[PDB]
Formats: sequence, C-alpha cells, structure tokens
Amino acid sequence: KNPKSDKFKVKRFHHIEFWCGDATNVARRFSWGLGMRFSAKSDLSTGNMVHASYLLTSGDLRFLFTAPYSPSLSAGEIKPTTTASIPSFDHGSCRSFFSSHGLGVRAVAIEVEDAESAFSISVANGAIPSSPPIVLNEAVTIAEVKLYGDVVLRYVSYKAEFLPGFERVEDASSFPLDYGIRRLDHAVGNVPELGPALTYVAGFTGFHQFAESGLNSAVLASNDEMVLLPINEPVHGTKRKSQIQTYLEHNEGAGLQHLALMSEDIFRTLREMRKRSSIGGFDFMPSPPPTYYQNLKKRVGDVLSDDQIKECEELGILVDRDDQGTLLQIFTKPLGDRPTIFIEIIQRVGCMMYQSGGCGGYGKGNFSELFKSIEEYEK
Amino acid sequence: KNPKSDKFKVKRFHHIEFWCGDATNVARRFSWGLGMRFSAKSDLSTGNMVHASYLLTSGDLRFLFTAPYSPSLSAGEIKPTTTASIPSFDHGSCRSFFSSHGLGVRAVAIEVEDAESAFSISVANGAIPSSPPIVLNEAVTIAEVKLYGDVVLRYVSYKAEFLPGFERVEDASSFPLDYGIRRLDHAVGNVPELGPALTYVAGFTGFHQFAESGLNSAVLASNDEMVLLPINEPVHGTKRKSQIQTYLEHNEGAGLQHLALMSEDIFRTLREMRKRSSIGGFDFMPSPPPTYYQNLKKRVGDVLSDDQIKECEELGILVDRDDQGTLLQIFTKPLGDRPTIFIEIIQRVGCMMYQSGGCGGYGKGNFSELFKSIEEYEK
Ligand SMILES: Cc1ccccc1-n1c(=O)c2c(C)c(C(=O)C3=C(O)CCCC3=O)ccc2n(C)c1=O
Ligand SMILES: Cc1ccccc1-n1c(=O)c2c(C)c(C(=O)C3=C(O)CCCC3=O)ccc2n(C)c1=O
Ligand SMILES: [Co+2]
Ligand SMILES: [Co+2]
Repeated sequence: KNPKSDKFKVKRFHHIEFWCGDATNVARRFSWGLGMRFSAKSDLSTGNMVHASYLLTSGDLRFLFTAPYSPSLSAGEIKPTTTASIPSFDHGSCRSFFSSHGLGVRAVAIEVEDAESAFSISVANGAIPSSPPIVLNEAVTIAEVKLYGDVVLRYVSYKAEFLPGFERVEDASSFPLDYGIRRLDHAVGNVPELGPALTYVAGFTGFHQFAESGLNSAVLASNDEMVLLPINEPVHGTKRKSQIQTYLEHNEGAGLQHLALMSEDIFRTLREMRKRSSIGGFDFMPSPPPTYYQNLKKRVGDVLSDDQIKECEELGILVDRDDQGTLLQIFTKPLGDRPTIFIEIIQRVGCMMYQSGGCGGYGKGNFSELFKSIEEYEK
Repeated sequence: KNPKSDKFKVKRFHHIEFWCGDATNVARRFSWGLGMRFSAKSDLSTGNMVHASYLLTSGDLRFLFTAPYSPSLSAGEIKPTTTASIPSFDHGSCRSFFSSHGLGVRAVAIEVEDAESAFSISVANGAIPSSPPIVLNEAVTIAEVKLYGDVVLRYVSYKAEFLPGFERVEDASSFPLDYGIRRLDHAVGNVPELGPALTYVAGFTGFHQFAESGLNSAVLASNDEMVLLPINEPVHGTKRKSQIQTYLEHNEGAGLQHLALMSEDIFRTLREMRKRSSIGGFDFMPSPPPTYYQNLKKRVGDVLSDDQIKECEELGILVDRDDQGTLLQIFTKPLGDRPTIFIEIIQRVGCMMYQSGGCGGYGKGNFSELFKSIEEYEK
C-alpha cells in the first residue's frame, strides 16, 4: 500500500555530492572506474576562490566532487560577495566533515517543484535546517536540511546547465566514457537507531515505508517511489560482527552507506568496471561460490537463460526476486581508505506499466541465499 | 667544481611520500596516470590502525601515499604500543598539513649509510629536528629533519621489502603497469627567500651548489650529484606574475614544487601518459608553438634526428642543452586542485663515464627559448 503522503512535490534524484580533500584526484579516479564523463566545473578557472567542484555524469546520474581551497584566497569575501557557486559551502564544515568521516557523501540532492516551499514545509514538520533557501542567478533555488549524521538532504528547484556559476568542461578534457550506468536507484544511510531515524525523516518529508545477519532496515519512498532512501541499523551480539556497526565505528557515526546505480546493461557495466579494477578503478566484493549460481536455476531460471546465468557467474553478479520483479546486483569494495561507503550496481527486470520503482526489492533475500550457498559449497 | 663536502654518506633518492586526505583514491589515480604498480601496503588489513599507506613503484621510483584514519581506532595506543608502520606519523600533523597545503609532498626520503648518524650530524649543523631516529624491527632506521615549509628530509638506512610492517600487495591487485619511468631525478622546493633556504640546507647536509621571467634558483647536490635538490624563490614586480609567488599563495607558503621523473624512453612515456590524460591520468602544459620545434634543428640537430624532433613536436616535449649534455623535458598541469605541485618528465642524453647526474641541466634555457618562440610564432 502506498498512501502518497509527500508533504511537497518531489521529482527525482538530482545529484550526489562527495566532500573530498582533493576533488581532482577523486573525480578522476571515479570517472575512469565508473565510466562517467567530466561535464561541468566550478573552480579557480571559473572565478570560484572558495571551493573546487567537479561534476561527473553518466546518463541521468550526477556525481559532484568538492574540496575547499585555502580560506586565505577568499578571506576578503562575505556571503553577499561570495565567489562560491554552492552558497551552502563552508570551509570549516567541509574540513571537519572530511576529518571526521573521510571521503563520503555530504549531500543527497533531490529535484523538487519549489525548494523554498520544500524547505519551509520540512522544517515546519521537524527537519533540522542546514542551509536556508538561496536563489542562484534568479534561476535555481537550493536549500538543505539534515538527513542523518553529517549528511544533508538537498532540495533543488528550477524555474525553467548544472548550477549557475558552473562551466561546461572543454570537449578535449571531456572524454565520452560510458559503461552503461544511467541513474541513481537508491541511497542508503547507516544509523545507530533505525526507529528515530525513520520517524525523523518520514516526519518532515511525508515519505512512506516501501513494501538474521547484521542489520535491521526499512525504506522510505516518495509518492511515485522513484526517490528511495533505505536506512540500516546494526544488530548487536551476532556471531559475525555487524558491518553496520563497523561502518559506524570507522565513519565516526551515522552517514551514507551505499549508492545504488542502475545500469541499462549490468553485464556490460561489470565487464567494463572489472577490466579497470586493477588499473585505477573499483574492486568488487569476493564472488559467491559456484553453488550460488547452481542454485540460481531453480530460483530465476524463468527470468534468465543458462547463458545469462553463466554470465552472472563469471562477473560475480547476485540475483534476488520479489513478487513483482527480479533484481541483479553487485557491490564494490569500499570506495576509499575506510570500510565505510561503497557502491552497488543494479539492474531491475519486471514491473512494467515505464518501470515502477524498487522493482524486485533490494536484495535482502541474498543474505540467506549467500550463507546457504556458503555452507552448501563447503559440501 | 665539486668540493664533495657531504657531512654524511648519502646514496640515492629512496621514496617520496604524499600526505593525502584519502590515500586510496590518490594512489589509484597516480598509478593509472603514471604507469606505476601497486607494490606494498600498510593499512587496516595489515594491522595498522593509525594510517593507510600505499606504495607505488616504477623502476627505482617509489611514491608513497598516506592518510590518517579516525584517531578513535588507535585511541588506546601510545607510541611504545603503536600500530603505525611509519613511527613519525601524527594524525594532527597530517590533518594540519593537508588543511594548510592540500595534496602534496610531506617527505623527500633519501637512503643513507646510517640514519642515526645522518640525523645527529644534521642537527649538530643546524637542522631543525622533526622526528628522531627510530629503528624498525631491528632492520631499518628512519629519521626526519625539516627541509622547507612543512616538508621533511627523511633519512632511511638499512642494516642489510619497503619498510617493516608493510605487506607486498596481492598479484591480482598488482597490475604490472609501466610507461617507462625509472627513477627520481630531482625534487624542487619553492620558498619565499632562496638565500636563507640554501644556507640552511647546505649548512646541515654539506651539499654543494651544482653547476628574467619569474624566479631565482639554485641546486644543492650530494657528493656524486645523484641527489639533486633545486630551490626557487619568486622575482616580484615582473610583467607576468611569478608562478613561484602563485605557488606560495595557494600552498600557504613554502613547499615542494615539482618532482622530476627520469624516463628510459620519454617518447613512450609521453605517448602513454597523453593517451590517459582525459581518462583519469594527468594533463600536460600547453604545447609550444611550431616555431619552437622549427628552431630545434639549429639547437640540437646534432643530437636528435628530424624524426626524433618531429616526435618531440607531436608530444609537446621541450629540449635544452648544457655544455655536458642534452635534456628532454615536459611538465604536467598541477597534480591536484591547487596550482601548486606538478610533475616533470625528463630524459638526459650524454655525460657518459653510467651517466653523471644533472647531465644537461634543468631546462632554464627553455625560459628564453619559449618566450622567443612565442613572439616568433606571432610572426
Ligand atoms: C553483509 C555484507 C557484508 C559484506 C559485504 C556485503 C554485504 N552485503 C550487503 O552489504 C548487502 C547490501 C548492502 C544490500 C542492500 O543493498 C540493502 C540492504 O542491505 C538493506 C535494504 C536496502 C539496501 O539497499 C543487500 C544485500 C547485501 N548482501 C546480501 C550482503 O551480503
Ligand atoms: C614558468 C612556467 C609557467 C608555467 C608552466 C611552466 C613554466 N616553466 C617551468 O615551470 C619550468 C621549470 C619548473 C623548470 C625546472 O624544472 C627547474 C627550474 O624552474 C629551476 C631549476 C630547477 C628545475 O628543475 C624548467 C623550465 C621551466 N619552464 C621553461 C617553464 O616554462
Ligand atoms: Co542496495
Ligand atoms: Co626540473
């Protein structure tokens, strides 16, 4: 059941912003590892004396990488005269975030009909304000409220290309990489206590809840279920230590756990990413045993052929199934030094009407299926 | 004239250590951009709860990338019980360095006969101590003194594979990249005042001085002139603003300006690096006008053929000449967000006896030749 209770009009995920120590090196690594194109910049070469921000795109997916310059370059500025293109940016906040958490997501940005309205309604309904609405060049409005930990939910609305003050990058420096990633499917937070986190976020958004090893989790969703925000809490005392708890320890508390990126062809995406794992790209979790793929015939043999299943086996892809649809997924190793944030690659099969959001679930059935396949492979 | 006045026995450059916010992403970017192999690690997976350190190698060149973990992971440790593999590391120093300077070189490390002796003699002769000698697993001794700004000169000596506590990286995660880079030729500092900097460093090392647009510079060299440490100061009031002064402003003071990496085949190195510039690697300075390469015939037509000169032209390579030998060189754009540190690729022709250090100079003749070629190309 979907009560469609959004307190303001939400459209889609807009962008994800990483706060970095050096935006250049993270953005170049991610571009190569994920097959994302450099598409916009705001830095010294565009007159920004405050922060360096670089935008990567793949389809509708937008990854922004931002780092602070020396405060000395902008010491004469005040907020009315700022050269920052993202007015919510603050040197001290950014340095403290990265010191505390390491490389990670600062902002989960969603496009809304009216960012000022979304902000006011959010705070009237319990949201902790982070940055008030600011209109950029009379064209785009941006506002921020706290989501969890030091992560903000950023509202963006357009009257009528990324943000004012960003320049399109020169074609020569913009190599058209593309491994098939097309949009952000969901963005997942880890928190110490799920209940209060859910109550807080669902409280100010009106997002509704969507449809024994490590965690409890729930998913908040917008009206059409295209903005999907799962949240995890640890389960303590378990045989193996909870990966949610490890996250909280190494991250210094709550924050974004993983970004799930939808591919239009997960087999091409994983072939291309795995070719680059050892030459600057991303590594993937250790593959499941062959028993997992043997057992896929009984589970999804009506959705995937033998060839398509064998192709899952060579690439380490996981498969889970809903009552609505089927999900192919795989997880990277952590994106940076700490065992904190990672990426999921996903493709969904079914739920055609366009495809409805969350088709096939989030792979929670793969916890049981993995452990069983582990012991079954012990044989 | 070479008075051979080293106050202790110096062998060769050993490694360069970058202090990072996220060592993983910088190391992966550099590995791909420069064709360096992942060869050792010290991080959580090796029991280091303090810092993440990753070592890249190409020939004898060793680049180390280090970033701090949360201090909470090691809060119970004291120096006698540390899990850090580099005992001079300090969370606060590293965070303050990166906050102040951004991504850059913390340590210029040279191998010496006896790091304890080198340290004591250095400080007895004016060196400002940074980290006292520490013996690692009764096998390697490390000590540090201040060089300039927040850069240290690190002494390493071996009784008899990088450092104790570092593990060799798994072959699968160790792709054998190689674009021809073979060793560190020289490491260059920018300072506000050259005289005091030279007096200080030559004072404690016994290094001797080796053989109108922007700077004054001089080069300190070890006995056999294989450890080469140029230092630049700005020249103010010039028509174009000094790039040394821009460095000091954006770096928050003195620091390492560039690393010159010798290639065994500069044409292969530059072909391979330029193929990767727009897909995660490094960008190069804008190429000289065709007049520069037209004028190369008269200057080096006895060293390079027409084909070898035309090959310089397509790759943007610069050529300068000594009375001893000839130098091919090219400069990258800055390695990170700030217009501070960059890399030079070099290959030297001549001075055979082995090749003697500094053969061909450092390209200072290319300041005049570039400006002339600029106006000549205006035509
Ligand atoms: C537990 C674990 C340890 C070491 C590496 C990997 C894992 N690991 C996962 O992290 C994992 C995740 C993260 C999801 C997942 O995407 C997801 C949930 O965890 C909760 C609902 C929302 C959501 O999107 C699904 C299955 C997973 N499975 C099966 C798994 O094994
Ligand atoms: C001035 C400038 C502005 C924008 C980009 C590039 C440049 N630029 C250089 O940075 C440059 C350098 C850095 C060297 C060089 O390697 C060097 C010295 O500068 C002093 C002696 C020790 C040493 O190693 C030589 C020639 C150079 N030339 C010719 C040049 O044009
Ligand atoms: Co997921
Ligand atoms: Co040089």
